[PDB]
Amino acid sequence: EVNLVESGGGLVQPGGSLRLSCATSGFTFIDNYMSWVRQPPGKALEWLGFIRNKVNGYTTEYGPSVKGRFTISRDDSQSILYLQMNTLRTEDSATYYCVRDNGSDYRWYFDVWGAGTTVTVSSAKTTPPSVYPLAPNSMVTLGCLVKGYFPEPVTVTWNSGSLSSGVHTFPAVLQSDLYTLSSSVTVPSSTWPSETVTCNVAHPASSTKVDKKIVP
Amino acid sequence: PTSSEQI
Amino acid sequence: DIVMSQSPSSLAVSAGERVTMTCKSSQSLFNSKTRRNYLAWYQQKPGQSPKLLIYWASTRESGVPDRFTGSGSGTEFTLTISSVQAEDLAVYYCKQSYNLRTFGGGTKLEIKRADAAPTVSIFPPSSEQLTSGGASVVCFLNNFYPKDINVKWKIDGSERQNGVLNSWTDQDSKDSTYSMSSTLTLTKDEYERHNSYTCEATHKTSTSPIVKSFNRN
Ligand SMILES: *[C@@H]1O[C@H](CO)[C@@H](O[C@@H]2O[C@H](CO)[C@@H](O[C@@H]3O[C@H](CO)[C@@H](O)[C@H](O)[C@@H]3O)[C@H](O)[C@H]2NC(C)=O)[C@H](O)[C@H]1NC(C)=O
Repeated sequence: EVNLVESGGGLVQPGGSLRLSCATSGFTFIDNYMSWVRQPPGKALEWLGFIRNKVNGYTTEYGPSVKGRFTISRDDSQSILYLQMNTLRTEDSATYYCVRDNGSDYRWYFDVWGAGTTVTVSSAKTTPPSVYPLAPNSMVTLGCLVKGYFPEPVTVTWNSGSLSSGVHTFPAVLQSDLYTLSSSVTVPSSTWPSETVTCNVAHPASSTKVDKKIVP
Repeated sequence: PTSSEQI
Repeated sequence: DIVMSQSPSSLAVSAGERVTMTCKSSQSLFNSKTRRNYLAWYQQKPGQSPKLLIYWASTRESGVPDRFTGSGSGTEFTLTISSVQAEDLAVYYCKQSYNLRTFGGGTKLEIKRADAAPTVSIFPPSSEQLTSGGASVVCFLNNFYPKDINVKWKIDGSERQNGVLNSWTDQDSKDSTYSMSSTLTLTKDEYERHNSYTCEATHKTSTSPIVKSFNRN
């Protein structure tokens, strides 16, 4: 199968630079044109540019928004695609995607996409969340407050992923350089406190992992 | 137009 | 530099009904040499990467259900969906690849469903947040529809309008309802200078507000 995986996306102080990578496998890289697309949170996709293959002189083309500030390059021996980002602005905060720009038969569409790598451009400092348990009728609703962390994102689960139904994890809200979100889970009153209900919060940015058991 | 490029 | 415009911004539709969305380009996306209109349609479901559905304006990608039909040429294109399914919940983007590439602003496809009253739950600040000097009162308004809803916080019978932060989830992948979180953030001292904490939800499903509350002690 064809796989594309972006890397390098992290938290970077405005003004600094960053280089994203896109490691590929499953197809002949050297034969393809490759593009980069991005997307600010809750915003629309934006084409950043592409890079032609060897046969076409490894030349590049960019979108108006980034032309002159970003540079696309590639390493055909490694099947890797790069995206150098200089003079970062807050407006650069976004999920960056690596895509195959299929040219065969003059198609010219994006048939394969990576999962994306997220870039946060802020001066705020990476801070760990302070997970708190929220507790109070055939069913009972329990919660979990994930407060004061930066930057996004955090992944929240219940019972290591065991509890998937009746779960609501709310979008984080930014309050003074710190994000706060909560997650509620609803389970049969017969399974609690009977069965244990645990809130799992992972914050890769600060290499944090917190488990919070919900107790009456 | 870029759509006319080959390969 | 080809400008793409999509309409409508967002549309709500019920399972089974057909839907159409347009894409307009400032220049003809038609290529005389290739004989194809370079307009593609991408579907991006919640938390996933965009996915190619149609290219060359009307050609359907492999594996894409037949109910997705693209049409048009020149500067006006259309994406039609017959018998929409819930799973079709997503944002649909058109994109031109005539010269360079440019994405439309996208059409957000929402799923219609019956109204539903919210299930309200209020929670007193956790003991550990208290020992640290903080006091957040949380209130959940879950699985309601439509999205519009109002929350009012009352401390000892008096409306509180400061330090309240609300957050709305997207449509639930299971029942297409919405849920909202309302968090009242106070200081341990402030939280203790009062005893009655009430959360009031007002939704079109009732003239009577849904009330939930507790007392410090
Ligand atoms: C751009 O995308 C197109 C299609 O999405 C790619 O072309 C298709 O490539 C596959 C495999 O590379 C071909 O499939 C093969 O077909 C035979 C019989 O049909 C089957 O027995 C093999 O096991 C395999 O399934 C497919 O025919 C071909 N379609 C055509 C005619 O274009 C193309 O490779 C992509 N271009 C780039 C730059 O990767």
